[PDB]
Amino acid sequence: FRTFPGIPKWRKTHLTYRIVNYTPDLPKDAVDSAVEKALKVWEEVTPLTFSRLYEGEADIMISFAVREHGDFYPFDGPGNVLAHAYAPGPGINGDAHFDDDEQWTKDTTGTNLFLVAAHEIGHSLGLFHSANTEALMYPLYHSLTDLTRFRLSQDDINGIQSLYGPPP
Ligand SMILES: [Ca+2]
Ligand SMILES: [Ca+2]
Ligand SMILES: [Ca+2]
Ligand SMILES: [Pt+2]
Ligand SMILES: [Zn+2]
Ligand SMILES: [Zn+2]
Repeated sequence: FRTFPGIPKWRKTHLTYRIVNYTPDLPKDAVDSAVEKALKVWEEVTPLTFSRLYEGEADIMISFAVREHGDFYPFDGPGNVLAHAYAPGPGINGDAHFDDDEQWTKDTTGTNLFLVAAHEIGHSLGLFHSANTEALMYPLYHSLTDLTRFRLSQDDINGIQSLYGPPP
């Protein structure tokens, strides 16, 4: 696994998130579920905990955007870059942006929202890309036969625990 340079990490264990807007691709329920599950994957193996905010500024602001959307890194239309997220810190740091020129799915027929969110949240928490191909943090989007037995790899667990420790 890899962390970001200087090992930027959150310096509190309780983090807030907010879902700023919703893709037309999916029911709102399936967006909330995918995000909740992606946060849970990391919560399970650390002492971090998350709560949703419906107004004000949360640590991890989550949104769907296309092309120019408010930062210096425009999205690129269908395929290729699916989403991007910033390392831990104030303001835009921590935030995760999802390219709505992708077709977001609950399953693996388009681009799976849970899997890409779990990966991007890994960045929001301080993990950079892994060299390990089995790792959630490996760069490459991997459709893969069966999301149902999804497991974070030991590599992902090792990286995130190197930052925040194991559950208490
Ligand atoms: Ca933020
Ligand atoms: Ca794209
Ligand atoms: Ca879309
Ligand atoms: Pt915000
Ligand atoms: Zn962005
Ligand atoms: Zn990545």
